[PDB]
Amino acid sequence: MKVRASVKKLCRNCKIVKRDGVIRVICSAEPKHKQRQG
Amino acid sequence: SRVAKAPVVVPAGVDVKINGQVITIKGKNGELTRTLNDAVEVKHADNTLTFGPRDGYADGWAQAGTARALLNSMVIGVTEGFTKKLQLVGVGYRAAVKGNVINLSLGFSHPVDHQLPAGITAECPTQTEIVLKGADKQVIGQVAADLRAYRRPEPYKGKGVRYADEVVRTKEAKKK
Amino acid sequence: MFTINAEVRKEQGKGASRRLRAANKFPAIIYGGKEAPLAIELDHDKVMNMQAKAEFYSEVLTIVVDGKEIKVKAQDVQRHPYKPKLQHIDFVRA
Amino acid sequence: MLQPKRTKFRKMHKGRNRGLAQGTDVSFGSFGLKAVGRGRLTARQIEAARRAMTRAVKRQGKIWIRVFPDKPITEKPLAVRMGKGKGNVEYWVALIQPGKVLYEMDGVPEELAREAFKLAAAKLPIKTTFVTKTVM
Amino acid sequence: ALNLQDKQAIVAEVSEVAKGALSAVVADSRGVTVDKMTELRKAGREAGVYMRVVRNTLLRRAVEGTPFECLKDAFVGPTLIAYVTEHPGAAARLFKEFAKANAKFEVKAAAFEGELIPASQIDRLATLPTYEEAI
Amino acid sequence: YVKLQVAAGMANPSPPVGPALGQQGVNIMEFCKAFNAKTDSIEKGLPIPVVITVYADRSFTFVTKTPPAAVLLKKAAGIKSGSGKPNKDKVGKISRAQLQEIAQTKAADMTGADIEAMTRSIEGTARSMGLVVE
RNA sequence: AGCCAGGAUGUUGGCUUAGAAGCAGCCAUCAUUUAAAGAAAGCGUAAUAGCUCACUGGUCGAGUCGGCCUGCGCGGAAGAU
RNA sequence: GAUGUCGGCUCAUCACAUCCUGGGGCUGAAGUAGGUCCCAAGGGUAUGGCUGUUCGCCAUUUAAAGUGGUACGCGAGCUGG
Ligand SMILES: [Mg+2]
Ligand SMILES: [Mg+2]
Ligand SMILES: [Mg+2]
Ligand SMILES: [Mg+2]
Ligand SMILES: [Mg+2]
Ligand SMILES: [Mg+2]
Ligand SMILES: [Mg+2]
Ligand SMILES: [Mg+2]
Ligand SMILES: [Mg+2]
Ligand SMILES: [Zn+2]
Repeated sequence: MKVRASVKKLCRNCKIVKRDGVIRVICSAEPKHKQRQG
Repeated sequence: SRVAKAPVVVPAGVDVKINGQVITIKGKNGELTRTLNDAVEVKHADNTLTFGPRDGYADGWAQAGTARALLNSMVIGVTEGFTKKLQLVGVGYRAAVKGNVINLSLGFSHPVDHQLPAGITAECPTQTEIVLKGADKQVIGQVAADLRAYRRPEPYKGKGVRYADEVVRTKEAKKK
Repeated sequence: MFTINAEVRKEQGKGASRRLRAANKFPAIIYGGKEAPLAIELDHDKVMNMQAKAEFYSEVLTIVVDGKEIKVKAQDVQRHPYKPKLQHIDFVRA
Repeated sequence: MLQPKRTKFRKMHKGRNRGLAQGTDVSFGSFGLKAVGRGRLTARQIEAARRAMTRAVKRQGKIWIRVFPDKPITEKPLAVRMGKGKGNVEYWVALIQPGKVLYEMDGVPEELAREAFKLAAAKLPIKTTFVTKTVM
Repeated sequence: ALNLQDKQAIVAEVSEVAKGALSAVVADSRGVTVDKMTELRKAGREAGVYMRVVRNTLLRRAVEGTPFECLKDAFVGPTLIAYVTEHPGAAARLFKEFAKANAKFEVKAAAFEGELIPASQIDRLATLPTYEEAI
Repeated sequence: YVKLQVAAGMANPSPPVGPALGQQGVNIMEFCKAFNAKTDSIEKGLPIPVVITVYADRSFTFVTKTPPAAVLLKKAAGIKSGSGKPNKDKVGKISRAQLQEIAQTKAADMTGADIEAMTRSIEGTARSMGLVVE
């Protein structure tokens, strides 16, 4: 999981999702692309 | 919205009981009961089920959409039924059913025993295959996740409890 | 043919102009010829969309000031320092 | 790194940085990077931004730098008390008012100019906007 | 992205060749590789046939000008046209061997004499010989 | 099922065909002499392509194809090796009569309907190898 | 948007390399059968294979896409009795 | 018209920017062992050689030998290098 102030889509398979008031990047193709704003 | 506006066809021999926000859908395969959100207004009429937002409720269409999707798979439930298929991969990994309990050999010191809930039923066509059957799409999905949880597919050989339809990406170990 | 709708200005100066811009409008002037200059007010969004078309600065425009039609040409434009907005337009009578 | 070749005087009063900019239009290129905020750009910041946009366009096209760091900025070293003269000149800045076209570019497609300008914007202490040239 | 200027142009090309040709075959071309296609596009130009995959909305428009205004109900599912310009027949036989040899698709409906030919009675234009047989 | 290019009068060495076709399940001596018995008509010093179709019983059937487009453009222009940077460095020259000579042989493998269609397909193989039409 | 089908030929483009066959690099980037298919957006192979995208035909049946001027919010946000 | 200074002893108390132990994501994570990030302050967190030293270097331990605040905590509590 990457925790940073600036979360972005990294590839086409990346998806931005707001779970529990926290912007997140979920990705089907690369687990390295997993992000949490914080 | 597009989901909510789409009506759910209630077939022959399927009973729909609607006491306010409580819906009981009875068929050949079983009896499922659900409580809809107060923003959903469910109308019976003919051989269909129609969903729509309730006045003064902000997320009405989002709520009716969910209600629709649920009641559809409730009907498909008490009629056709749902099937989840799991397959055990790895030397020594075996499974067997003894009534309402799935016995599992998954590489631990102690053998795993999993108590199935009301409605979910399992059968083992092989020592390495588990087939689950039930009416509640949520419960069957839960049980299959819990059984997978014991030994999740490892990324280096694919060993562990996997879903039949599951694509298990593997990888090479560090070079040197 | 670009058609612009305008009102004559009831007020002049810093105060009145800033007030216009606050109301999604802007001042502009029509000068040239024997006729005395005419201080007018324009809808911001309308003239902003027009001026985006290159042809606006080359073509002969028609300004409808209380029924009367005025054939003009865009002389000079005062733009907002950093926003995509218009502050003032000079229209010369053609 | 930009800096005046000579100066009438070494040091300059702090002054103030009030008002709106002069040089608010793309005057040489097709595209520009315009200042939306107020502040000081240092010669090092200007260079960092210029390098970033130059890499971006793979040295194709032409770049103009509409700003010049001509204000000397003095600094008093550590463990030095107040007074005893004005500090020594350490670096050079260009005062920026909102509206200033900072850089200009031509000879490259809009999509690339927009990229190159996003990359340079990241190195600057003030908020910027992309601007295109206009007919009057 | 097909523009209307380009949609009208495709309607025009297939409207022109509609009048000119004699017999036409409307068929499915699903699950067949381009290797087998470039093969049926070779033996198609040889037999004096015009091969085209045309959008079914676009085809219902370039066939409204008749005599194929019974090929309407054949513009449901993927459609390829075999317009036989030089000598009637050729394709109605070229396709029948391609259908049996590849097992994929079924061949929809054929058109000749300005009359409807169903999926069962395509044996009429498949047994016909040459022009060029009467002598 | 593998695609290879073997010489007109040569098929046997270990570095090009050896462990390339022999790893699947094809006889190294049965194919090497049956291929050269049919490619005896094909001129000396011309790479000719051959496609292999193998079954579950280790058996094989091959259909010989016409020489490649980048292969026939080297003998017509008078070059052993092409250009390292095509359309930047010129290595030879081929006339409009030589272009139609490569296409009239390649007609069995070409997708084109007309002579002009097969000619333009060889025009592209020439530009992307450094050769200029003169 | 989803789902069904294709995503080809010359050709394994040329150079290089034990091999480079769209997929280490470097250079060019046309042409054909075309409904459409980059001399190929990424993963995979010792190199091939094999999987998918750009693009296009079918199904569906009414909306859908993302820039601009703006109001109010969200994350960015760790300290000692 | 006086708020005793460094270090040690004794005795502590808080923060968490966590040293160990606990949970957990990614890894260029096969295992063992690491790297990095998130959650977590409940408890635990060396003895010596040299030097007034705090520090530091060194020896040998340990699961670990945390980082800081408390008048750089603590002389109407001790010491006085
Ligand atoms: Mg949670
Ligand atoms: Mg005032
Ligand atoms: Mg006193
Ligand atoms: Mg913390
Ligand atoms: Mg780090
Ligand atoms: Mg503690
Ligand atoms: Mg240790
Ligand atoms: Mg103290
Ligand atoms: Mg005392
Ligand atoms: Zn991703």
